[PDB]
Amino acid sequence: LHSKSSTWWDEHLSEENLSFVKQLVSDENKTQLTSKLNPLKDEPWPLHPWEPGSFRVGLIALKLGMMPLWTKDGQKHAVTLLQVQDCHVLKYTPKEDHNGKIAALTVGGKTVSRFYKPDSRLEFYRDLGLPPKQIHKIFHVTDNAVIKPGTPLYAAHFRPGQYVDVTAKTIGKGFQMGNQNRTVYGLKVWRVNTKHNIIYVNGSVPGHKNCLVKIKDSTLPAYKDSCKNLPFPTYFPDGDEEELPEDLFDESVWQPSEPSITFA
Amino acid sequence: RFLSPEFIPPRGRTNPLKFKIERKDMLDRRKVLPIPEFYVGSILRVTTADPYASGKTSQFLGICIKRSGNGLGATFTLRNTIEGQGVEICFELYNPRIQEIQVVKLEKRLDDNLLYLRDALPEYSTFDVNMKPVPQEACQEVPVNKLKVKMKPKPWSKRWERPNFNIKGIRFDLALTEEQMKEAQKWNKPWIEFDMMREYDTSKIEAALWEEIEASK
Amino acid sequence: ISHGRVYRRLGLGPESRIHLLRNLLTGLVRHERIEATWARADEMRGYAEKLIDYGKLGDTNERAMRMADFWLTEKDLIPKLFKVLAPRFQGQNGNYTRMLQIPNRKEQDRAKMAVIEYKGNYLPPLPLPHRDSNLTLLNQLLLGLQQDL
Amino acid sequence: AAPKNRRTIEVNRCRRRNPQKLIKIKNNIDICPECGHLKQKHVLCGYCYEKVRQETTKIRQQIGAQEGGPFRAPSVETMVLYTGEKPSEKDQGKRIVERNIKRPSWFT
Amino acid sequence: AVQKMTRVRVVDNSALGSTPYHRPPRCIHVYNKSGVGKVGDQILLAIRGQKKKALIVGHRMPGSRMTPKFDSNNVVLIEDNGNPVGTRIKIPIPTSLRRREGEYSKVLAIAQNFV
Ligand SMILES: [Zn+2]
Repeated sequence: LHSKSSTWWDEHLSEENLSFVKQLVSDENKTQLTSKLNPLKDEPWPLHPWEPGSFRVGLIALKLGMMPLWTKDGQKHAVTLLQVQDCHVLKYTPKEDHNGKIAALTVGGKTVSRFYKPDSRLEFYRDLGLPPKQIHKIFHVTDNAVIKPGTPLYAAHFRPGQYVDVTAKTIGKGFQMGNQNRTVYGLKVWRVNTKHNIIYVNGSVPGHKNCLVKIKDSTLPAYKDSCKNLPFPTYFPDGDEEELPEDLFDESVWQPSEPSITFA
Repeated sequence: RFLSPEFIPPRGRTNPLKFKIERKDMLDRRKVLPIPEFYVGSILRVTTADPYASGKTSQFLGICIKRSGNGLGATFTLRNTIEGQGVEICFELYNPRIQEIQVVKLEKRLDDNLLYLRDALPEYSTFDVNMKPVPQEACQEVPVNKLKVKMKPKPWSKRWERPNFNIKGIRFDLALTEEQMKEAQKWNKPWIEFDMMREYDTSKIEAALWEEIEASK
Repeated sequence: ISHGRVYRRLGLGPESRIHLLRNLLTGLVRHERIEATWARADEMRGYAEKLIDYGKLGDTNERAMRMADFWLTEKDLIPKLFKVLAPRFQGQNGNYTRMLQIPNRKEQDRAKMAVIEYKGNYLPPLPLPHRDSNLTLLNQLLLGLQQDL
Repeated sequence: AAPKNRRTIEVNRCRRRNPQKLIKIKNNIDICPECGHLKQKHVLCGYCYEKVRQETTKIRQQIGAQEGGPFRAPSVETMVLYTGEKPSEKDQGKRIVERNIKRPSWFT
Repeated sequence: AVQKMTRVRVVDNSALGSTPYHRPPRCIHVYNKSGVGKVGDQILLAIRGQKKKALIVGHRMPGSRMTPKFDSNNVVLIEDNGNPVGTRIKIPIPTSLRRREGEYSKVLAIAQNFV
């Protein structure tokens, strides 16, 4: 019959070729990621100084889980684990073309397979030179803080002691609900792991484990200007001005292997 | 080879990396504070820093009745009767405010949980806080106490007679007739002993953990 | 509402499910190839794989003997498991059972049908699907890419 | 509560002829190379399976006669042999089923 | 968790509490914004046909980690003027009452045994 038929990527792939295809995809993903490792060496856009009222870009992270944390005062605080995976700038929107108030930047993370994705999504990512990402989110960023597309973003952008805001889809409870975006405000950051790009955030985060979340600077009036003492555009490992410790701790946080706390 | 319960991770979708990082921190803390091997039914004395007091430590002695938690958040509970009042205190193994842990008497009890001791006679739960440590053999199995405790009147916190509890240290015969046991046995659910859906295999995980713990040492 | 569920509800109760699963397991061992509903076949596939492990554990194991007796109503099968099934699968580390989809029954209920069998059996081979050959044009084009690489 | 008025055929016709209520076409139809008959991509062939299932009964029927009684499952491995095939040394110590028909081409 | 009802033991030497009575003293409210009464929460205890304020020092509800779980509900009577009705306390009293928000110095001074 001269009619449409259902097809999948594995329909016409032989076992020997199928194994080769799997290896090739890993190689292609690795090559694309390595090419984008150095943003500063890729004709970076001009760097501007920080001034009051500037807004930095946010990151997308995966909800690893929760664990207990102890402070030097002996208090126990439960903390949630967020992992930033393959965070890259994808599309910059001019201030006029998106919103006169502020410009916006699109950031995607958590690379996904190319087998079951639309050609249009692949075509856009092919131009950007990066593998497709699970989720696209838009961040409001001031003109001075704009970053060229394709710049890798790392968990080191945020620092211990900084309050942050996380928004994620709430768990769906079925017909009775849920599956709606919600935001939690005023969550402090206790520690960041550079090697695994893991950020420790105070409190609970809406959504199920292994769920992507959006991380951005706290918008509360008290923390109006916290980026002055932080990497203003972002943290660039490419510069490598001073290699950061693998694990970053807050002053109040009691590090493991420290002497037992005595309430003297 | 005694693998402490907390090191064994629980089944789930959580990333194994968290356990690896947690174990590394746990092992580092173990160097700072030595965690002796103990089992439910062992009498322990634990030294902890007092927040209310200034520069004064606290030591509480009691029989270990329950072990719960995993990873750095693992906790253990030891029970004792002080001034005629039964008291149970839960101690977190890796809390920085626990100065020292002493196993006064290393031993095991018939059951892995001793919550039924609340329903037992006070003498089975009474222990001298100042009792000195008893001799123990490192290269041996911990002594297993096979004494069967006597229960108080029938109203109890839990229906220990039910087969699900499967308590082997209770003198049910003295307080319960065989007919009453049969009524409790009505909840036998015999297929549960043969059910493979409630079984979790950690043999490979337990073996792998042993080398990792020793390597850090 | 079936989020996070790891057990199917079959029969008239949990005991019936075990008995129904017990009957299915006993029949499968006797014949080594049984056709049943896909939902039930999927549930029982895990049980069959674990049973082979019990046979591998050894005849002298008291738990295996108790497990074998309970699951296998017909006692003639107990020697077979330790002396037929277990020896056969010694080389294999798993995947003892093969489950495939069968056309739905034309019995006015249109139940989803599947066949579960023990691998390595003496029964005639099932009509398994065969992957496309490398001689195909697309595969040959990929072969040229492989040679270049 | 009963209907306040008769429902018009035009209103009824639209409800039953709405695309949601119409029968949808299927694009997963496939051909069986073995029998040359139709099949679904996720469904096996039936014309050849008819031979396999019936052959199993014939093999099973031979097995049933040989056993001759219930609860006679052997503790030793079993093998099936067709006319023109002779047992080998490896076949020793295994239940042997003899089939009058020659070895089927599909069966190996 | 001293909720409504919750038969309690009067740990005091007060005449009403000390004297045995056929009806147990009962607690059907709490002097707190919430209805649940825990250690350090004031209450009013009906003793010997009279109503006297009492301070909770122990409860049988499971507690937080690093704390001792009591097996009996113990209370201490407090006068209207704020001084304890009884001049001595027999059962061990947790020392957390000192740091707890409120006026607990008078009661703690009257507490012989601390755990
Ligand atoms: Zn065919």
